[PDB]
Amino acid sequence: NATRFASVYAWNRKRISNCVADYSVLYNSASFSTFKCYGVSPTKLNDL
Amino acid sequence: CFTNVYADSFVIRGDEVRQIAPGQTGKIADYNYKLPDDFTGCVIAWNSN
Amino acid sequence: VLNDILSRLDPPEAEVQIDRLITGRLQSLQTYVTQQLIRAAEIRASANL
Repeated sequence: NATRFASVYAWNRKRISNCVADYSVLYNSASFSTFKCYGVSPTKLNDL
Repeated sequence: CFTNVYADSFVIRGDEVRQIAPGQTGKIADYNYKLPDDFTGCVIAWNSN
Repeated sequence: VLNDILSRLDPPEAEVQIDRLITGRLQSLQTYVTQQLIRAAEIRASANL
């Protein structure tokens, strides 16, 4: 929910650390049209 | 020749059509209609606007 | 590590991953068994001598 997004050639990188990630908020949201996880299943992220 | 055919009919929204498939997640699959992982049979869907 | 694959993937693709692992480990077991059989034939010949 950043107001402005960076251009693809200048993609922004944000580091996430020392926090609890409630991935449900993401995979239970209806605001996303594409949600594709490679090498992991999003449900199990809550346990990882 | 089949044992016994079953037709399950309902209505959803387009974005959730993907959820009608084995091994899918989301509102419809979790809370409304869930196919088995080894599901055998056909799924047919068409717009009804 | 089988536990990691089970903890990281749902059955739809965990089955493929475990299939690869099972094939590899079964091939290793068969190779070991054949080696043991041939060496046991050797040792049986030496024991008869």
